[PDB]
Amino acid sequence: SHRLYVKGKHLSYQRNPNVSLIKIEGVATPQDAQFYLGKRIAYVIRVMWGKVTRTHGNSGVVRATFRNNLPAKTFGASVRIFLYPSNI
Amino acid sequence: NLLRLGVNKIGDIDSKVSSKASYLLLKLEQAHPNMKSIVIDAIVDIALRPNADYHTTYYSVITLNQTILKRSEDSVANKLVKTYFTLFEKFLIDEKNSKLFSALLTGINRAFPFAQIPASVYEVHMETLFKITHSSNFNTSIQALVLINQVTVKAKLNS
Amino acid sequence: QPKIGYGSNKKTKFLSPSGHKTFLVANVKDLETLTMHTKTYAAEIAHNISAKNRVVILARAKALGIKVTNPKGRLALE
Amino acid sequence: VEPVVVIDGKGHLVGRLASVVAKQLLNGQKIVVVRAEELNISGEFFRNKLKYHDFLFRAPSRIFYKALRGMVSHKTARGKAALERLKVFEGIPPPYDKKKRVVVPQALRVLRLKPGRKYTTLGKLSTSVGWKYEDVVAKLEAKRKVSSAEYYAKKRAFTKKVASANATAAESDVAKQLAALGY
RNA sequence: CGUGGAGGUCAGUGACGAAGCCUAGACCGUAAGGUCGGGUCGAACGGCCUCUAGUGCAGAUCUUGGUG
RNA sequence: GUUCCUGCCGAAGUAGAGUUAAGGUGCCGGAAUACACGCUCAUCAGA
RNA sequence: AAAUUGUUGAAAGGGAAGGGCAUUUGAUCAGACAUGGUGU
Ligand SMILES: [Mg+2]
Ligand SMILES: [Mg+2]
Ligand SMILES: [Mg+2]
Ligand SMILES: [Mg+2]
Ligand SMILES: [Mg+2]
Ligand SMILES: [Mg+2]
Repeated sequence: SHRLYVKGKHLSYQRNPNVSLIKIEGVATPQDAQFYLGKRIAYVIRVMWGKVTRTHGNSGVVRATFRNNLPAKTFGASVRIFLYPSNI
Repeated sequence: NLLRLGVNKIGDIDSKVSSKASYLLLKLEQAHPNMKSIVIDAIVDIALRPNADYHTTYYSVITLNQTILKRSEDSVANKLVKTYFTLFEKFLIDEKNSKLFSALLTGINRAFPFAQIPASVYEVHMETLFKITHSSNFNTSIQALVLINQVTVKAKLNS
Repeated sequence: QPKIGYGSNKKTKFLSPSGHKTFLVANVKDLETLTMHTKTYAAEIAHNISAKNRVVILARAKALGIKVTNPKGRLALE
Repeated sequence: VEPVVVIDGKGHLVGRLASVVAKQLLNGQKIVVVRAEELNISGEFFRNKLKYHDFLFRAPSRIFYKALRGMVSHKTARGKAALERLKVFEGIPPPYDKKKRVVVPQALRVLRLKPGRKYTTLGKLSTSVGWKYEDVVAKLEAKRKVSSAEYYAKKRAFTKKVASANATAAESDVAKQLAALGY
């Protein structure tokens, strides 16, 4: 294995196509999600890059902003969240 | 009564309704071959009416043409050939006429096999068939020539 | 729904994506009014100009170094 | 957490199970439903009967499919995709008969419906509305239960073997030294 | 913003194609719209300053022709 | 009957970020199928 | 002259023609730094 990231699901838009809601595995609380803020998101061949902005709700869903908005057909699509830029 | 209503809608004002009725009648014949004679009789009952109207008889002749015949249905074929000739004499006695004659010739060509009619019946119309061969619509002349060839072969005329 | 809040910024208003304000031109004399304002303005030949005049306007515009918004119009299609 | 999740239909409510499954499908998870004939609905038998009628597909699986499609925006591209992700079956057809099947606690009738409140079994409703296959499925289910009893005996033997193996690993040193040191 | 009327003006535009109409094309304006390209059109007309007229729809009684 | 588009004054606006009222947190739909009490399932249950 | 009707020809389709959505496979078009200077 060579995985240095966690593959997460893209849920939906903020309801605003600019903001996207990302569900990340093993994150039940906003406190757990606070770690992932600022990390780079990559939807994968072509790749679109973005970043995690802030938490969303009590379930651990987070907000995300990409350089170009997702096409809205990727709700439930697999998305990667890397560890850099690390704050630890 | 259901068949009466359905075949009555052949003479509907709207061409779409007439086409739908013709399609459904042909489907009904295929589903139940045994009612083919009854359906043909019902269609004949409208096409030969004094107030038939060109639309109704035209679609009825189309429906009769698109019927299927088997080598044991001589009575049905003998019905159809006589019906076509009666209609042909009815309307002969132009562009609208050309299409109806095209369809009637198609029907007579379709039913001339399977039809055990004396050759003398066709001989009455033979000259008339030649009158079609020089007609304005060549599509009628093709079928007229087909009928002429079939009658000449079976009757063994000089040709 | 249209309303004033949608109004565009003045510095960017009336600007093509090339960055040149479009100015209608009828003849060579009107072209020459845009001699130095090549950065700010680009010429646009009028619809009613004949083909013989358009080539002259294009030649003079190239000499002056003024961008034409619609060249190859009525000399080529689309 | 798995590529595919097999959910048993027994003892579940159509609305809650359908909502949960629809939510999972919209997130991309693939789910297949089996043994939907024995699904449950709250209320009395007549009321569900007339509800399915004033709708009037007779099979229980199709009723569940309608209930789930009511959640998803099927007319959109996304809703259609969620719908092909789904699978529904009456009884367990192959190959899922050889795979263990999870339970959704949120839709369980035992945990949700209060004792002494009338409910309705979807199989009886489907048979009453004109689904003439409840009989064949029952015999297949009985055969499946016999096979499952055999599998349970095999699993008990496997658990005994696992206990013996765990005992064997206990008298090895390296694990004991590792646990004391860390982890 | 758009529609005509008149005066003045652009040494305006025009068979190397004027006016009119269309244009799920490009640019501009928040918008009414404007400019260009193309199509259509086939002989003249437009821009601009002034004064003067002057912006698109709804529905009813029904009427007429025509078709059942 | 209505009265091209935009703006303005007045009885009795556009975009980004954050906060918040009214509301809401089963899914469509963004939010706890969270907690804690008292109740009620009625042939008029109750939205 | 419109509006309307009929014959003939071409094409698509199915009992209606018909659309929207998804996937599939393809075909075809546009896609600068003409980067200012120095060095062997
Ligand atoms: Mg033009
Ligand atoms: Mg004037
Ligand atoms: Mg126009
Ligand atoms: Mg714009
Ligand atoms: Mg604001
Ligand atoms: Mg063909």
